[PDB]
Amino acid sequence: MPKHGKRYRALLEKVDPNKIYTIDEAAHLVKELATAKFDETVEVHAKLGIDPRRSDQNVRGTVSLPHGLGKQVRVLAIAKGEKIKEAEEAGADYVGGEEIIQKILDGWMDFDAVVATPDVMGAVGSKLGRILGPRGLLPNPKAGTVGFNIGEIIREIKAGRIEFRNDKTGAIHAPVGKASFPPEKLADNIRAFIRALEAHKPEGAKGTFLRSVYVTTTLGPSVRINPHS
RNA sequence: GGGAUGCGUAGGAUAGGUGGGAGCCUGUGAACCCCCGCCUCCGGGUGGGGGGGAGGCGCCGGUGAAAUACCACCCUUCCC
Ligand SMILES: OC[C@H]1O[C@@](CO)(O[C@H]2O[C@H](CO)[C@@H](O)[C@H](O)[C@H]2O)[C@@H](O)[C@@H]1O
Repeated sequence: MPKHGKRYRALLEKVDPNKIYTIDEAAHLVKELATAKFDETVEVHAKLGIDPRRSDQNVRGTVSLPHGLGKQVRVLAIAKGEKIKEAEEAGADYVGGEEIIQKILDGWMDFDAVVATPDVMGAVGSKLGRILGPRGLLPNPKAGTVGFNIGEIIREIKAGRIEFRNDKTGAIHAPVGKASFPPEKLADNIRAFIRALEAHKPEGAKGTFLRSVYVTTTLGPSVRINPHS
């Protein structure tokens, strides 16, 4: 009946809204802000000094988190020839060709990432572009999700190679681990995401790039942080 | 500083963006009834209050370009 439940209201008292925390402080506090009945994902949020309306100020990139995402990633790989066996033995959850394209086309969605070899991307683009596109699941050499080293790509994605892309309002968000992680490992992951983010600052972007940065848990409150700590 | 606002069509119906998400809320009072302010696309929405006394919400499915609880950073148009 209030705006929040007693669980959440108990967490809110544990943060200081006026304080900008160091990354090390946030990394250590995060265990206290995670009281859901599952292992909560830790998230980093940044309000960016860009104009999201212009293409040359988009922020899009990937980063390999030093200590991963802390969760299984079901990877569907679309390949042909010897690469099918490569994808299989590299541990992709699903490996198919023409027929798996068909299956996705009819609304099968039970996977977390899609990767593909180049020599199948023609078909994947035309047929699946419409259905994976507006969900960001379409494989693409930009995101490291397309290549003939399909084995290596599957292992990199299982190891928590994330993509990040600002939203139309000028904010950006990413998962960076689990609240059960050791704090130093969380800190490593946070700093790595911030590092990758800053490396994608647009040349013509005006003013401070990271206008604000926050760390939070899946169902908990947030703490504002100093990205340069 | 504080508080509102977000509805083509289809779809429970009022779906602003993205990210997180498989759980969330509830005798620390669910459903439901009633009163008031605000907002309204006139469907309802939202905030508070008076009662009530045990169940709600999400997920899956379905519709859809997008799916919904809960949580985070934001944006639009406004008010005190
Ligand atoms: O998106 C697939 C993956 O995400 C989860 C939550 O982590 O489900 C989310 O995405 C679904 C696909 O649209 C939504 O329907 C669902 O409501 C949302 O939580 C997982 O359940 C799923 O494996």
